[PDB]
Amino acid sequence: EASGEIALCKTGFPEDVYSAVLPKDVHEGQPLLNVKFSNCNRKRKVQYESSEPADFKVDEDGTVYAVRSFPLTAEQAKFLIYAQDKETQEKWQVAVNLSREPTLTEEPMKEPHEIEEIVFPRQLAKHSGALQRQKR
Repeated sequence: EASGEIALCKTGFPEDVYSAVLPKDVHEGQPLLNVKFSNCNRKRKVQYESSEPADFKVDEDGTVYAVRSFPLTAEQAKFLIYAQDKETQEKWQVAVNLSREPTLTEEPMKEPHEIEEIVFPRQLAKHSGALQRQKR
């Protein structure tokens, strides 16, 4: 942009945390959360692991599924999804927090996606493939 900071690739999580919203009403088959695992190099199947009270499924693609809404009531539920690349002998850890995010702010600056899919819908793209019609 116009500041100059770093330029090295960072495979793994960005040392941050993700937040998934749940009905907190004991509803099972809850939505699926997706972590932003930074990719790089070529081919790197790593191992994943979950640790949430309810039922969760970490997919090698970097997606931990949220199932069962327990406890999720008097407080919030939080767990850590561990990652480990056997190729680069590296490992990462991202904290996902299941909590209610009743935010009214409707003006995203540089981070529209936020594992919420609540405000600012995402279904308005007619263009699907490449059509040649610029002329004639």
